[PDB]
Amino acid sequence: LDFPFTWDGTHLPAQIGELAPVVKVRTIAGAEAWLVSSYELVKQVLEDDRFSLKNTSDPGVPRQYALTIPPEVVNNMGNITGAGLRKAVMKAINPKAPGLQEWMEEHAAELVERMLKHGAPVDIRSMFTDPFSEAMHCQILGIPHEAAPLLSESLPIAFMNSPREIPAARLNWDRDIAYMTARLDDTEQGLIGDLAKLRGTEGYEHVSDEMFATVGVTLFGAGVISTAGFLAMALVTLLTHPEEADHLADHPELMPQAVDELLRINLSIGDGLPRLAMEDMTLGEVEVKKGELVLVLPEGANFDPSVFPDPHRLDFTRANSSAHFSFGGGSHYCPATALGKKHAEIGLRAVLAAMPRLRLAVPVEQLVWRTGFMKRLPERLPVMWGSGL
Ligand code: HEM
Repeated sequence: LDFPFTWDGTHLPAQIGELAPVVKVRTIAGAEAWLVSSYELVKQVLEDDRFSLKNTSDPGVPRQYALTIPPEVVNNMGNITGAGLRKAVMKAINPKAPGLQEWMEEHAAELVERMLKHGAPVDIRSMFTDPFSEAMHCQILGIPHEAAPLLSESLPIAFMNSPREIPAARLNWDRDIAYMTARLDDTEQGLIGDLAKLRGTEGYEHVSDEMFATVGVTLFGAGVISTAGFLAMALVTLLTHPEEADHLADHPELMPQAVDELLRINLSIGDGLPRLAMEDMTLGEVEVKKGELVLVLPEGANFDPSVFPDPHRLDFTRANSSAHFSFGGGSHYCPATALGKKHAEIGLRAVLAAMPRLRLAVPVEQLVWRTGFMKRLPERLPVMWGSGL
């Protein structure tokens, strides 16, 4: 059995309902892995640090797909440490930072006004989900918003899931590190301004300029692809459930709970969350050997009908929506869940408040699904909307 199963994000792959909780798969890099897909066993793996994320990038171990970050930088990740580093990052991704909610509300409103000026149809990825995600990451890093197009150009290659090394990935990595290194010298605000303040002070002698830049580049990359991927596929969910989208547009007070259910039902994760077994361990009816690759499948857990009865139904009032695994779990639980949810709430409210009776402008089977990539994503998402308010 080959993994992944399909790049089509219109509905849960048929294969998910056919998997045993743990099954042997062949990865894109050609290695063997244990695919874990029940809620109980996804929870088990994610909450047990003997399943190691850090060790999945060790030289020689079985791989899901090729590294896209240069191996010498990957190998130096464990040395990027400091009370002030963790502090700087936690502060930058806090959605309560003064001005940030106001900035996101204005920028979302402006992007939606440009779609309305253009008229239907528009590609809501290129006119909204992408620029709204890219600009917010420029805002929290403290760099100019004109960086968004330069840095974003790397991302369709940087998050590829390739069987082989990707030459473009190194060229783009070096170009992005150079840009972020330059910003350490001229940036006074946000994550980069904070990192510049630590550089050449006590406790930070062990952090190179390259290592400071690495924090900027990887946080920009991770944040932008997670938020732009989620928001595109949250719109795909809403555009395949038009009567629910119409209901949410009329009941904006629902938006906090709606985002939890959109996260639970979301199909943007195109791979598995990798972990390396650091000991012999039992996982349900399977015996995992030390050094074996485990692939956690969030969509398996999230559509497990023993936890989420009627899992294919989009139900904004679903009581346990917030128990999903779309932000992972355990030690590596997304640190930016507060910001990802607030960003989605603001973006989706701006779209639904201004574009009445929002509809797919093409038959759902005429969407073009990105292949060979960490996220399921439609290449374009053409939409139309009715008149008036
Ligand atoms: C809806 C938006 C987002 C989604 C769905 C999402 C999802 C995830 C998931 C599933 C993980 C776990 C990966 C694993 O266990 O292997 C993760 C980790 C992480 N996310 Fe998020 N994320 C979102 C937004 C963001 C944002 C905005 C940032 C940063 C600005 C970010 C930064 C990170 C980082 C740095 C990690 C790694 C944490 C670690 O290794 O301990 N995420 N995210």
